[PDB]
Amino acid sequence: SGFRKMAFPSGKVEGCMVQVTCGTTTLNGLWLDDVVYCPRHVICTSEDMLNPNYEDLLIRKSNHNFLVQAGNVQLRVIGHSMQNCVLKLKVDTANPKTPKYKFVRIQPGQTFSVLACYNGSPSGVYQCAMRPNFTIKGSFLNGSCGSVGFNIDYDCVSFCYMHHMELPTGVHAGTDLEGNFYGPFVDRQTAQAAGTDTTITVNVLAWLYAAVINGDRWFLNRFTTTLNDFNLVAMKYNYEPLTQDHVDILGPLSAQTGIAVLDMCASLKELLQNGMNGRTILGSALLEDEFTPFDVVRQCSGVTF
Amino acid sequence: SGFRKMAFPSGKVEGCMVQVTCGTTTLNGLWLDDVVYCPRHVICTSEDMLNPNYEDLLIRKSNHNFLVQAGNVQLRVIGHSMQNCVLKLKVDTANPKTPKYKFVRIQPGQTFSVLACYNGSPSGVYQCAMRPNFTIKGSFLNGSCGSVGFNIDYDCVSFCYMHHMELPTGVHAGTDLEGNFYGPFVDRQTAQAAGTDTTITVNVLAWLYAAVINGDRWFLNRFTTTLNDFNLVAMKYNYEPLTQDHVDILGPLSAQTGIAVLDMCASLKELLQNGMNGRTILGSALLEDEFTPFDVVRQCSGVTFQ
Ligand SMILES: *O=C(*)(*)(*)(C1(*)(*)(*)=C(*)(*)N(*)(*)=C(*)(*)C(*)(*)(*)(Br*)=C1(*)*)N1(*)(*)(*)C(*)(*)[C@@](*)(*)N(*)(*)(C(*)(*)(C2(*)(*)=[C@@](*)(*)[C]=[C@](*)(*)C(*)=C2*)C2(*)(*)(*)=C(*)C(*)=C(*)(*)(Cl*)[C@](*)(*)=[C@]2(*)*)[C](*)[C@@]1(*)*
Ligand SMILES: *O=C(*)(*)(*)(C1(*)(*)(*)=C(*)(*)N(*)(*)=C(*)(*)C(*)(*)(*)(Br*)=C1(*)*)N1(*)(*)(*)C(*)(*)[C@](*)(*)N(*)(*)(C(*)(*)(C2(*)(*)=[C@](*)(*)[C@@](*)(*)=C(*)(*)(*)[C@@](*)(*)=[C@]2(*)*)C2(*)(*)(*)=C(*)(*)[C@@](*)(*)=C(Cl*)C(*)=C2*)[C@@](*)(*)[C@@]1(*)*
Repeated sequence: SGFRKMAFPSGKVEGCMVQVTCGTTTLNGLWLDDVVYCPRHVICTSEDMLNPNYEDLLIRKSNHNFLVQAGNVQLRVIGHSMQNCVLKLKVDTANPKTPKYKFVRIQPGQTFSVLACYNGSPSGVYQCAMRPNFTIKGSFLNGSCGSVGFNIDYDCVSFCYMHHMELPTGVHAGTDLEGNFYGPFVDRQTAQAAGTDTTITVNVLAWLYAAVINGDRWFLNRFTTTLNDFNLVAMKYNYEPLTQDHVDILGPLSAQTGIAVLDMCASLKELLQNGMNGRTILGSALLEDEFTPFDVVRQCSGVTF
Repeated sequence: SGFRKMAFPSGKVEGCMVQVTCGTTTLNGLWLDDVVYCPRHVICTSEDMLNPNYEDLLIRKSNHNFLVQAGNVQLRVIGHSMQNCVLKLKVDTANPKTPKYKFVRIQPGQTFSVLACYNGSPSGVYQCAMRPNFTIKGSFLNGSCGSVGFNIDYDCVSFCYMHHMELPTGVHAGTDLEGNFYGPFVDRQTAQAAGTDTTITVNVLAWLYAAVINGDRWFLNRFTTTLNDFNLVAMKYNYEPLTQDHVDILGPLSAQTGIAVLDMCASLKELLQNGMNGRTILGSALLEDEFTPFDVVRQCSGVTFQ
């Protein structure tokens, strides 16, 4: 037993991370087959970022203006191109450790593992969720751009995020691996800001189910609630309303624990109205909302990769 | 910015995980050079586990009683021996994916990454801290024995934990890779339980520094204190004592915030004596003690402070 914020094994992704240098700027890139992907602002100087013309900036670059290092090995760049907000560098060597992979655009509420990298070298791995306001609450310092986020779907690495910048309020913005931003953000210096965030209700309920599975159930009560009555309480605490799709997604966890979903909702409602009374749930002194129902089943059943 | 519980990348350790089978039992082993390490209770039966004579049980077993599988490859066992509570199986093949490594024994308060494995294959990776009562609070299911904990420094893996069992309160017990149990737990069926735990003071201070760096500053007061006075407070509230070495290790965090270490101690003292008044710190309604000073420096200092 036990339940932890668990990242995917990162080995398959570590073998893909390289260092990309253009001018004075060094960041991270993703080496798959004979292409290296990285944020296109690597070609900008601090002056360009106020109002860049990326096409014009890229026409002035040559292949030899890009220095790509896989560990200590220099990779010869032989072509460069733009796709949306991503730069694609074609190299003369196919990554021999390219895993089975695909590129996926995820939705708010879905989780993934982030491999935080600096200078092409992986430093740490942690779980994140795509927030309702299309940001992520990660941990990133200068030099982290190009760090990627991913899931493992059976035998396939599903890349879903590449880091591009931190917004002034401390949250992080990036693109899918097609180069399109999540949310309304742009890779230039403007007056952009994230909208107000909300708590992912269905994920909190899944984590409460995880607690019951692992023998932590002090928060269960004898009350009932309707869906409509729960949602009015939820919306007052800046939780997102629970839809019938959300209720259905929690079916399997409800069946395994024997706790009806609306009975869990009545327990959550009292946690919101009265606090946790100095108690923890699964070691946490807060209501965790970055486990999906699928994350719970994956961890509690010991799926391997 | 941002502050998250972060594990080390697991790849160097994934390439070392194998499946070990003895009789009807299957668990995980660690394959380094030509040796496989795993918990010695793999040789036991349910009845043995009441009063196991491991020396006699090991003599009974022969090399061919152990099946070791690395992916789809069977490794031939050519010798076996015991070191404390770990079994060492000599195999006829050295692991080609052996990283640079060492075996280390950690102290309470130190953190490490755990790669939870089943049947020789990885499920996921998360961070753990050695509690003062020599347990850890992990995520381990049936079949997880032999999963290892580790730290990585540049290219060197320091293995510090091997998983052996779960205790009655849902916490976890294991050994270092020399087979020496953390704490007084034993690999036999016994009415054992984790003692009362305490809070790791230097880690709480590291975490309060991380909060300040990430803009959560309401708990800071105008007071200072001394190491001696603060340790009287720590003792009353079931906190570990704080040493001068701890003060030195917190230096980089004091420099990035401009808050002296003993000034932070006085702010923690006020939280312990007066409570948090329902406020959160980094989202948490209770003080967190599973981040070391090194863990916070790794996420917050960058090139500016060392
Ligand atoms: O480094 C970095 C970072 C990330 N994350 C977090 C942090 Br604290 C930091 N980065 C890099 C830089 N960027 C910028 C630039 C770019 C290029 C050039 C110059 C500058 C930006 C980006 C994007 C936008 Cl939209 C703006 C700005 C930042 C991030
Ligand atoms: O699997 C397992 C586990 C781990 N962790 C968590 C869980 Br839920 C589960 N395991 C295996 C088994 N074991 C036992 C013991 C140990 C130590 C002490 C006592 C008991 C056994 C072993 C061997 C035999 Cl033959 C039987 C039993 C636990 C852990």
